[PDB]
Amino acid sequence: GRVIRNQRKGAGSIFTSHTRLRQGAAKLRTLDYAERHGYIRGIVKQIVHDSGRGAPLAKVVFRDPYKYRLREEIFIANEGVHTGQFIYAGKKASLNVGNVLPLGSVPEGTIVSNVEEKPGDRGALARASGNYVIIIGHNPDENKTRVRLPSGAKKVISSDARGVIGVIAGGGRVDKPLLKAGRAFHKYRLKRNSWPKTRGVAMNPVDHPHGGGNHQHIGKASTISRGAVSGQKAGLIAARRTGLLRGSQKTQ
Amino acid sequence: AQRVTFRRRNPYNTRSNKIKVVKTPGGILRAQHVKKLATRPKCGDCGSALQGISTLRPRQYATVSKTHKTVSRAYGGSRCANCVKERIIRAFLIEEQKIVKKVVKEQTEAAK
Amino acid sequence: AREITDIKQFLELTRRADVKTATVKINKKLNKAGKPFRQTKFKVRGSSSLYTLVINDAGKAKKLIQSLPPTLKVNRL
Amino acid sequence: AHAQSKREGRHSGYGKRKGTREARLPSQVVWIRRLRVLRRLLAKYRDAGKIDKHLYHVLYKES
Amino acid sequence: AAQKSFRIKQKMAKAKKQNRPLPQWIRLRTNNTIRYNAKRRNWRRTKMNI
RNA sequence: GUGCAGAUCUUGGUGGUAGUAGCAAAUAUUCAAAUGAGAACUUUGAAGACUGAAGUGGGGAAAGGUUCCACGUCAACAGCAGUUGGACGUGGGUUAGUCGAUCCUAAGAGAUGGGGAAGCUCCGUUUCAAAGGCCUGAUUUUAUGCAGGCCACCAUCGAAAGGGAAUCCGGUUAAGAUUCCGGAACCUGGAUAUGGAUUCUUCACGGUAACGUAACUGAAUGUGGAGACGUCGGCGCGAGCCCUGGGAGGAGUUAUCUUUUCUUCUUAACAGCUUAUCACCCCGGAAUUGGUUUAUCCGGAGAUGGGGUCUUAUGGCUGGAAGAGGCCAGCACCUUUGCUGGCUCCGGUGCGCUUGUGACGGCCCGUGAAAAUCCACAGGAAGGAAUAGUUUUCAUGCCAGGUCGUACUGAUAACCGCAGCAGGUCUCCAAGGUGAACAGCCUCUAGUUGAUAGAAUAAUGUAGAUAAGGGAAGUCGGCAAAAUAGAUCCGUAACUUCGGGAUAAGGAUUGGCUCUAAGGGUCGGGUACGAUCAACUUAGAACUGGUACGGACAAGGGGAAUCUG
Ligand SMILES: [Mg+2]
Ligand SMILES: [Mg+2]
Ligand SMILES: [Mg+2]
Ligand SMILES: [Mg+2]
Ligand SMILES: [Mg+2]
Ligand SMILES: [Mg+2]
Ligand SMILES: [Mg+2]
Ligand SMILES: [Mg+2]
Ligand SMILES: [Mg+2]
Ligand SMILES: [Mg+2]
Ligand SMILES: [Mg+2]
Ligand SMILES: [Mg+2]
Ligand SMILES: [Mg+2]
Ligand SMILES: [Mg+2]
Ligand SMILES: [Mg+2]
Ligand SMILES: [Mg+2]
Ligand SMILES: [Mg+2]
Ligand SMILES: [Mg+2]
Ligand SMILES: [Mg+2]
Ligand SMILES: [Mg+2]
Ligand SMILES: [Mg+2]
Ligand SMILES: [Mg+2]
Ligand SMILES: [Mg+2]
Ligand SMILES: [Mg+2]
Ligand SMILES: [Mg+2]
Ligand SMILES: [Mg+2]
Ligand SMILES: [Mg+2]
Ligand SMILES: [Mg+2]
Ligand SMILES: [Mg+2]
Ligand SMILES: [Mg+2]
Ligand SMILES: [Mg+2]
Ligand SMILES: [Mg+2]
Ligand SMILES: [Mg+2]
Ligand SMILES: [Mg+2]
Ligand SMILES: [Mg+2]
Ligand SMILES: [Mg+2]
Ligand SMILES: [Mg+2]
Ligand SMILES: [Mg+2]
Ligand SMILES: [Mg+2]
Ligand SMILES: [Mg+2]
Ligand SMILES: [Mg+2]
Ligand SMILES: [Mg+2]
Ligand SMILES: [Mg+2]
Ligand SMILES: [Mg+2]
Ligand SMILES: [Mg+2]
Ligand SMILES: [Mg+2]
Ligand SMILES: [Mg+2]
Ligand SMILES: [Mg+2]
Ligand SMILES: [Mg+2]
Ligand SMILES: [Mg+2]
Ligand SMILES: [Mg+2]
Ligand SMILES: [Mg+2]
Ligand SMILES: [Mg+2]
Ligand SMILES: [Mg+2]
Ligand SMILES: [Mg+2]
Ligand SMILES: [Mg+2]
Ligand SMILES: [Mg+2]
Ligand SMILES: [Mg+2]
Ligand SMILES: [Mg+2]
Ligand SMILES: [Mg+2]
Ligand SMILES: [Mg+2]
Ligand SMILES: [Mg+2]
Ligand SMILES: [Mg+2]
Ligand SMILES: [Mg+2]
Ligand SMILES: [Mg+2]
Ligand SMILES: [Mg+2]
Ligand SMILES: [Mg+2]
Ligand SMILES: [Mg+2]
Ligand SMILES: [Mg+2]
Ligand SMILES: [Mg+2]
Ligand SMILES: [Mg+2]
Ligand SMILES: [Mg+2]
Ligand SMILES: [Mg+2]
Ligand SMILES: [Mg+2]
Ligand SMILES: [Mg+2]
Ligand SMILES: [Mg+2]
Ligand SMILES: [Mg+2]
Ligand SMILES: [Mg+2]
Ligand SMILES: [Mg+2]
Ligand SMILES: [Mg+2]
Ligand SMILES: [Mg+2]
Ligand SMILES: [Mg+2]
Ligand SMILES: [Mg+2]
Ligand SMILES: [Mg+2]
Ligand SMILES: [Mg+2]
Ligand SMILES: [Mg+2]
Ligand SMILES: [Mg+2]
Ligand SMILES: [Mg+2]
Ligand SMILES: [Mg+2]
Repeated sequence: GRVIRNQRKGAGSIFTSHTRLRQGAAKLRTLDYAERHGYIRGIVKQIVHDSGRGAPLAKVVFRDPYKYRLREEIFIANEGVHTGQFIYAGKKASLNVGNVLPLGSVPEGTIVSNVEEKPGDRGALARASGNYVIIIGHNPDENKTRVRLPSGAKKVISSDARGVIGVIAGGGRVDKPLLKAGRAFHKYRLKRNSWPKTRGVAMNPVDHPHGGGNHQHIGKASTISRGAVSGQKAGLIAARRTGLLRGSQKTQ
Repeated sequence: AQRVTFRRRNPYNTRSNKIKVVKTPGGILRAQHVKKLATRPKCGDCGSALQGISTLRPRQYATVSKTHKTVSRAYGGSRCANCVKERIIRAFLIEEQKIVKKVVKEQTEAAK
Repeated sequence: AREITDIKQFLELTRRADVKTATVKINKKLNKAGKPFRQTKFKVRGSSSLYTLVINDAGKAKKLIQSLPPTLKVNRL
Repeated sequence: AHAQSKREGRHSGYGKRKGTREARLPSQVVWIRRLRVLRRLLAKYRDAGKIDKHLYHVLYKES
Repeated sequence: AAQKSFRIKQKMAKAKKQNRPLPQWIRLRTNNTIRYNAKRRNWRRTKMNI
């Protein structure tokens, strides 16, 4: 039979990201002298819409400490930051929405976005519109910090790892119904070519494990093992449970 | 009732192919191609069209004399007056308060 | 490409360097409302430009015509 | 000749009409004309002082 | 076409030249065999594929 | 490599079929002359029509490649013909500093230090690399070694619709033209000298300000701007087209009628002065809130008002430039072909049409490229005058601008479909009437009049129409056909997610002609009105006809349910 749809995506032909209009990668400043000893000041020169993104970017310019020139950065904008505002980044820096501080330097309950996984990676976690992470504790010996990510997971990372105070802007985007095919259409038009989706059960056997039969139906359990091999994994992969989730979610 | 043709190989209505109709001394109608319109230069501080400055397509600015490219105040062909007004007042008051900031913490060190 | 109203500036041009040829044009035209009169345009060919002075007064014309440098090539009509 | 009789209000009956009243003469066109004429009267009555700016302002919003 | 490369224009020229009837004096040579030009070509019958 | 009747045998040749099927889509032809051996088919004149500016008109892109043009010419070819041709023979023809390529970057493609792979090669593109070159100074052996300081930007290819230095009008050829000729410009590069400006207060003054200008030094470095950007809506304005008054010409009709019908009356790039919605400055200090758009937005973060500043889209006058071009008359004569004249003037109108553009508004989990390149500002390195210096962003002047494409078709015959195939194949310009209209139908300009022909009009057909009484009884089934239809007015059910259902359903009216009424612009009013000019809309009223009138064209059948998405 045929190579199924989820196998063809990895070869990246018609499936690569539609990148032309994007403002450029959002990152924190490089972690340098200023940021790990002192603080350094910047101005948000603009806050701007990035294509295929939920949340606005903020263009933030700084002075180059080692050379006379301006150096401009692209930040994900936290809700409430504004044009003309001064941004402070460094180990010793006041605790205010929009500033970037090492996770060690903020008290528990602090709310931060675009937080680094390792120190220096210029931010990894909690970048999507509406999201943040909460600092749930410190271990000053071995200087770690325990945080809770948007997924509900709780991870422990270096207290040197930087984050930015506040939550990411443009929240509530997903509360509004798309209402029609076209709105979805233009949505994925600026992301990648994932839409619309043919059901495997509407296909012929060559095309898909679910394909075929004189009635539409899966024909065997749609829960597939991790051990499964490419061309086998479609449906519910490695599911530990299945069915309507009753009762409260929200991990203890 | 007299119709007209493009004067160049390019058959299509692209922005570089903009056309105008003109009556000649031959007494007949004829197309003449038209360069895209130039846009007014903008203040770097705010972004209004800055007054006093002539508006040409970028390379034509090299064919014109310097008075068309400036106004007589500092930051002339660059910033918008009222913007320059601000960075004067701001500069001054900040450079002042900078004195106020030093002598106050000069005493704070001495009495504490 | 250029027009001149200064009868002094004009003569200066006619004696300048690069200027070899020239031409004088005569036009019948009407004055104000009722009657006609005789217009004459003095055209001087400069290297990059053709200067033309229009003398509406018939008198200044004849006077101006002889004032022309004798070594200048002039085309009549 | 025909154009003349039309100036005389001829060949205008209901049997001579194919486009709708709107398509023939849009409402908005009619209104914009009117509201501009009213707007234009108030302004000159104020400028001449025939009407005082307070009465004008009222008539403006009522227009 | 109608705005060409020189390369194409060149081939077009060699093509023009090759299009003529057999020069008749050849027919008179000793042991002449060629009767007519057998490679003749026409723009509405065979296309020359660039 | 030895014997054929066969193998739906192989190649070639040939029959009956048969002078048979046929050569019937795209409205359409006709009279005469000329030419010629020969004319239904060529050329010319006439007539009848057509395409009807959403073209059968005028050009291009892909593609073709000489099909373009002239002369000669009919063996084959153009499924009749042929004197004709996109055929045959022989020649001629494509002119650029400004139009394109060329330059830039897009998706993308792809060398290099490298890392894989037995290897053809695969991966990577700034990636674990000692990755390169500008500005001038140091030379007065001299030609370019070293002295600074930068820049670490790290190939290149990739758009004849993206970005982009700069040209127009008239004339001209058998066939070329924004390319030639004539005149008049502009750009870029290289040289430069005179004039002006500037300076003894060295690197200009003026204006309260917005900002003004003929100029008015400015290295490294840095920063800003232009290039540079969606879509729809109404409103404002420009251009060309459309409509139209007076006059000055030429043409048509004139039994009768028409101060009539048709037509000419034009002005390029470029340059000077001038012209703008928006924006901004100065004075002033606002409730009795005011200003104000078609569209409700603005003001103590300074409105309304008065006075000014700016962009120059765009228009006006003048230069170009009447000398050109257009239209007439009056003479000349085998010719090349002239010559002489006159006139080419002044207005009006707009929900018009196309297109351009402005200030606004609507929309988005869509917010609608990049690079070359050009300019500016911050900075102040440095270089500079009184016995004479600085200036080429002001004026004028000198030299130069290479290589390749440039014909023509662009389609019911120049491309692809075996072809001169009823198919397919990207796009610009767009007149008058009727009408809501880029609809249909008729017309002007331009272009066509191509598609074998003649004679008859049996059956059966294809395509177009009509039928008394009945009215789906026909059929698997109302298939096919018929009915309906524009617009104004009246009137409109169940049900419903309250948005709909709805043009529901059901009704009346509609020509011609002659009147009445309502609806606007502009100017002077001391610190009630008058005068003038220019527009089809809407309603109402008489008269009139073989009761007709969305008179052709154009133009929904409706209702009650079931299944189902
Ligand atoms: Mg990608
Ligand atoms: Mg898809
Ligand atoms: Mg699905
Ligand atoms: Mg699906
Ligand atoms: Mg299926
Ligand atoms: Mg399978
Ligand atoms: Mg299975
Ligand atoms: Mg199945
Ligand atoms: Mg199922
Ligand atoms: Mg052309
Ligand atoms: Mg467009
Ligand atoms: Mg100016
Ligand atoms: Mg200026
Ligand atoms: Mg300075
Ligand atoms: Mg309305
Ligand atoms: Mg008015
Ligand atoms: Mg109001
Ligand atoms: Mg072939
Ligand atoms: Mg081949
Ligand atoms: Mg043998
Ligand atoms: Mg044998
Ligand atoms: Mg046998
Ligand atoms: Mg045999
Ligand atoms: Mg046999
Ligand atoms: Mg046998
Ligand atoms: Mg046989
Ligand atoms: Mg026969
Ligand atoms: Mg027959
Ligand atoms: Mg047939
Ligand atoms: Mg015929
Ligand atoms: Mg004929
Ligand atoms: Mg017709
Ligand atoms: Mg039509
Ligand atoms: Mg052509
Ligand atoms: Mg023959
Ligand atoms: Mg043929
Ligand atoms: Mg034949
Ligand atoms: Mg024949
Ligand atoms: Mg030939
Ligand atoms: Mg030839
Ligand atoms: Mg060019
Ligand atoms: Mg080149
Ligand atoms: Mg490679
Ligand atoms: Mg290239
Ligand atoms: Mg290009
Ligand atoms: Mg282009
Ligand atoms: Mg010409
Ligand atoms: Mg020639
Ligand atoms: Mg031609
Ligand atoms: Mg020339
Ligand atoms: Mg010249
Ligand atoms: Mg130069
Ligand atoms: Mg001066
Ligand atoms: Mg820049
Ligand atoms: Mg920019
Ligand atoms: Mg673009
Ligand atoms: Mg030009
Ligand atoms: Mg004012
Ligand atoms: Mg003033
Ligand atoms: Mg002005
Ligand atoms: Mg209106
Ligand atoms: Mg926008
Ligand atoms: Mg500029
Ligand atoms: Mg100069
Ligand atoms: Mg060179
Ligand atoms: Mg041509
Ligand atoms: Mg043809
Ligand atoms: Mg072909
Ligand atoms: Mg065809
Ligand atoms: Mg006309
Ligand atoms: Mg036929
Ligand atoms: Mg026929
Ligand atoms: Mg027949
Ligand atoms: Mg019959
Ligand atoms: Mg009948
Ligand atoms: Mg019957
Ligand atoms: Mg009945
Ligand atoms: Mg019945
Ligand atoms: Mg029966
Ligand atoms: Mg029955
Ligand atoms: Mg049935
Ligand atoms: Mg029925
Ligand atoms: Mg039917
Ligand atoms: Mg009937
Ligand atoms: Mg119903
Ligand atoms: Mg009536
Ligand atoms: Mg009236
Ligand atoms: Mg049923
Ligand atoms: Mg459906």
